[PDB]
Amino acid sequence: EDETTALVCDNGSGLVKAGFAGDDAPRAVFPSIVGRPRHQGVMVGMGQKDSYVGDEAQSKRGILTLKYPIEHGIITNWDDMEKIWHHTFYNELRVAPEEHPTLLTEAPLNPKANREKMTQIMFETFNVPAMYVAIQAVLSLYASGRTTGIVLDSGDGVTHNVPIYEGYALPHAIMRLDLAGRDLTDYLMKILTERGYSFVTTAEREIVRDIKEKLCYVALDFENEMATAASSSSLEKSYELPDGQVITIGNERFRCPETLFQPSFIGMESAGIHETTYNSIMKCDIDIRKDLYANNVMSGGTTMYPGIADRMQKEITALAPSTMKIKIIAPPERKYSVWIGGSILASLSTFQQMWITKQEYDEAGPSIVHRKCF
Amino acid sequence: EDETTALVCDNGSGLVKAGFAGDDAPRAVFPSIVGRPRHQGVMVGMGQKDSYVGDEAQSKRGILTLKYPIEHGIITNWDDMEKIWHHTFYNELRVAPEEHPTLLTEAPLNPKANREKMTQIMFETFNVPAMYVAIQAVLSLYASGRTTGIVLDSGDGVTHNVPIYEGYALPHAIMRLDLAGRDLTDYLMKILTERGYSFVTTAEREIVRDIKEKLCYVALDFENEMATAASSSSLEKSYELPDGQVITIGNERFRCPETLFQPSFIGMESAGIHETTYNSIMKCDIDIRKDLYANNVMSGGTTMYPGIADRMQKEITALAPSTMKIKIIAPPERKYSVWIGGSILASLSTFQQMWITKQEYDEAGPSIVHRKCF
Amino acid sequence: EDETTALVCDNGSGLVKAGFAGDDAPRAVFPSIVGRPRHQGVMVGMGQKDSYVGDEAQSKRGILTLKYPIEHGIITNWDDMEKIWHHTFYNELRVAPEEHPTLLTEAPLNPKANREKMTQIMFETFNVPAMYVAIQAVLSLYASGRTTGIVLDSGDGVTHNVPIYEGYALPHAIMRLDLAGRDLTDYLMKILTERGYSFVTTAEREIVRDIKEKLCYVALDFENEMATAASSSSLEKSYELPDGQVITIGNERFRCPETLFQPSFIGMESAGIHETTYNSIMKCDIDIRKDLYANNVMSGGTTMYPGIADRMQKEITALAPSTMKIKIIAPPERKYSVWIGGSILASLSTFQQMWITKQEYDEAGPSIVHRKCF
Amino acid sequence: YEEVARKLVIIESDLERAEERAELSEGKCAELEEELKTVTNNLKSLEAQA
Amino acid sequence: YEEVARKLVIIESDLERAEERAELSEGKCAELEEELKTVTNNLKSLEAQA
Repeated sequence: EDETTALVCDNGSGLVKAGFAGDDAPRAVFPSIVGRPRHQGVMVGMGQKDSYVGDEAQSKRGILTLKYPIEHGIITNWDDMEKIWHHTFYNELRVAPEEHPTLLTEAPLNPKANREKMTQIMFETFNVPAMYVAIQAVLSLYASGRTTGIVLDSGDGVTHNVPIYEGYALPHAIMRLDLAGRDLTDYLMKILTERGYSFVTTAEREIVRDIKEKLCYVALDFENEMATAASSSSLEKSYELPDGQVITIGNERFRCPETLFQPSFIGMESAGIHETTYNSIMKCDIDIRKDLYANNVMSGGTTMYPGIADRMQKEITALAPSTMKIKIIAPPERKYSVWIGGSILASLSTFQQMWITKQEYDEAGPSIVHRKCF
Repeated sequence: EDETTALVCDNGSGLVKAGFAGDDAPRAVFPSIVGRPRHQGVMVGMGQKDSYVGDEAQSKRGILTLKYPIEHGIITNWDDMEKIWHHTFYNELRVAPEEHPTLLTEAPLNPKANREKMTQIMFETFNVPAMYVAIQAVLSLYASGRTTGIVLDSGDGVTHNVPIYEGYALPHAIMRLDLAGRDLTDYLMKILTERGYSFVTTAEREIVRDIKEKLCYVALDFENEMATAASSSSLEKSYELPDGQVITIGNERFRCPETLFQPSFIGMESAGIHETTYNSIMKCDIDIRKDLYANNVMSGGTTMYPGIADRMQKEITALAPSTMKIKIIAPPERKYSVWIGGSILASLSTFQQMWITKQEYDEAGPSIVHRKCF
Repeated sequence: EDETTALVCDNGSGLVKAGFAGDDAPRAVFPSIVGRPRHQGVMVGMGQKDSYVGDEAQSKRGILTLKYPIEHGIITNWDDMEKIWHHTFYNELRVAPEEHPTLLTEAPLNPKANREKMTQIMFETFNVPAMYVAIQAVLSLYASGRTTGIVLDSGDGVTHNVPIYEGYALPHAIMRLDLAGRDLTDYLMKILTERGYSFVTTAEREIVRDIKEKLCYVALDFENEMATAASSSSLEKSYELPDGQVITIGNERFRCPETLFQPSFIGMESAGIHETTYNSIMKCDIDIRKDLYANNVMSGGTTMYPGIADRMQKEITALAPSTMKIKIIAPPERKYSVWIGGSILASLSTFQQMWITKQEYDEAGPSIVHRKCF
Repeated sequence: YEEVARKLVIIESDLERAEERAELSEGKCAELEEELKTVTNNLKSLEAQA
Repeated sequence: YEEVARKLVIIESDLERAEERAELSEGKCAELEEELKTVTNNLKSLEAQA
């Protein structure tokens, strides 16, 4: 065949998004979890199966202890990551990686060891002709079809911010902020406890993740919505657990995403996500700032909450000069924007010479990641 | 009189500890149990007495079904709690609550409804000039006379962990772990059954509570003590039941408190108490951790077992940097540390303005608990 | 008493250096930080103390958010500066400012508002008979005992460069370069992240400041030292955190001060410190340049790194005519050179008529700073 | 334990000072090596000049 | 006692090494003082010659 296709995988924490390069959507999207039978089984003709990977672990949740292998964009456990990639290629996509070049995404300001060990596994585990590791935020920018913007990337791993102008990139102005979907989940199960609902274990920690994926929203003013929580009517929502227990969540619902704009609630000094965007834009040159204000791109899974775009717009407009208009461009489909940006990149004809070849790795070693790529 | 004295009550589950503020020890300590005549009585000139409260229920145990009204720091049944407080004030202390301000203890990360309903009863059941609800762990810290420490609070209700630095407090670093004295009792009566002793009812459930209050100890290494259980000599102890039956308990004795350090035995994923202390200290700022490692305070009734302090020291020292020295300060008298911390607090002159007044409640309602106090 | 003594304070950003004029060393040197309790405290009989100032804030770091009140030689917050000076006079020196004339240092090319507001506070906050505001670089030149030189002043605030010849001064040839100790700290915590160590908050931002104050050094050739970082032996150093965590820093160590000579690493176009010195010397008259090349004086806290003097010598000698010899005079004790220059100035008998009197301010207002003094 | 651990601390305090002397002397060794190379590079420039 | 006695031997050996490094870095610094004075005197000879 011509061009050989190519393979693209996004592994921020929480979800593997994977598929062929040259398509508009990934074939396989599943949770990045390795769930191990904690309870010793007593039957004959079970499994045994040392561990379960992917949405198999979601189905068989109650037995398992679940371990996310990626925390804060950092792989904690390498064998668990290899198992997840083994699951992507053989269980879903049914590809031999020898037949495809593979793009990986990776997060900004990330330890060198993750990029270098990630390449070491791609060559010396799944034999592969070529690969690339690319920055998450630039891929979302490509997916949005814009040449310029400040990309606010927040996954389940960590939050990142990369300003770009006309292509280029500003290394000093790149900001990484330790907040995530996962930290909002840990805050959320903590704020359910005051209501009497106690979720203590990894299995129902993913149940509050599912709650937060739909019920939670961001206030267009926090204090105003917290004041109208005195007359509870629309702010309460009934939620059904898989147990058949019913949960009723009021003001507790919208103050969980409020943590992004008030990290004093989590107990971290690190500024809210709108001030981090100001911190990135202020580090940029005076000239370009006009379009960075007007071309803010949201990406990732934890920018999905209803009303985030409006809240960021009101806060950035309030802080900034009202001399210029602050447009925020946050697409629906923004969850998959990194994977789509990886699809478009590996489909680019020129990019087919910028691959890290297997040959170039075999001569010059794993350290060449940083030398060739950003 | 000057200052009016004040009243202090600790109600974690299991025991009411109550007395005057301004004294070193509580006057009244008794089990928090409401025991009801399950068997219909046939005589004339009995009682009748719908239910028995306190150590009266301990004396007349066999007739009664006993109900703990507090489970996991949560009051299950409010009338039963009101009856227990009615018993404290009138049966033991012989006070009119109208003549005294009353301090209540309460557990961290506890439902709002317990604090708000607890205040509602204190004002609208026992008419009282003022009251306060306070966190259990901070009171034990005051009792230990230290300004800084990580307080490991474990009662019969639930286990809690509050790091403190120079006063202050860290809300994100507060941890609550669902283990208790009561869960160790339920584990213990389960591990006696393999020996042939079967305790099936509430009355002898408090007999295994009494066994565990003296016979049980914590291993300085679990596997080593379980290995030397092959040659049974000192590890067996004869215990006398009130029936006149004799119980002989070997390795079963020390593996009951081992559950605190191995909740896989109870079947919960939730980490052992030393890893929960690491989880709290890791959530704290880098700077303060040095003294939190060296100023761990144990409190509550289920830190009374012999050898807990040594086991926690060996495990926390093994996990932590050996760069710094891990002192654990676990006083004898640690059982009553919360009540002593409440005695010292209500004796403080400045604290006499921070009371929730009856007047302030009558104007602003029961919801003001969280607004004024932590 | 005769002469009344006098008081001298250096406030570049980062450190107050203060003491009596007429002494060789300042009595009090402490960090210019106002640290506020961010976490609400829950005890009784704490503080309260709205904020902590000086090395008190260094001791109680983890609770506090720390705010430097001076950025880039500019006071951001005036009340915070007044609090710092209140701390110098009453907490350390124990002086009534009414009894002493006070010298302040201040940075070149600095906003008029800082000098004029600084005088306004000195007269109308701490009542004082007289004061002076003086340029930082000239004071270091006096301290070095030389009449001629080009003073490279770099504090934690900003970098400045003042050529002087036989006294005099050249206003057009004065250069100010926005680099500092603080910008090297922000670069340094950014370059630690690639190694996996993530320092996200103000408290451990001062921990990387302490690292950089000893571990960091300047390469006598950057590329040569970066090449020998392949065989890591002496370039790694173990560092102990106050947490008890160990940090191991290799090539990352010497490329942090390299930013002074390569501001392309920070992302600023503004030339390296040796080209800024050339830019100052080139703006000077042809005749004097011979001794300015041979009488370069380094001052301030961020000229303390080992090997800066040698690197500046090699680069300035490489760029300049090798027709003349480029001596750089960089004393040890160069950190305190501005304060020593202020000590010598206020001890000068003639200088005792050039003070801005309280009377002259009361008649002619705060604007007279620029009219009388440089 | 205190006699031997205190010897460990004394020997370690002498070690820290001997190591500090190794660092101060290595400081001087490096400074003298830099001066040696500066003077030797000047010597070579001056051999070429002479 | 055995942990601090074997580490006393490690710390005595690291004192002997810290001292050896004091002596080696001092010895090498002194060799460099001689090399430096030799190249400084050769530089002064070549500079005087030049």
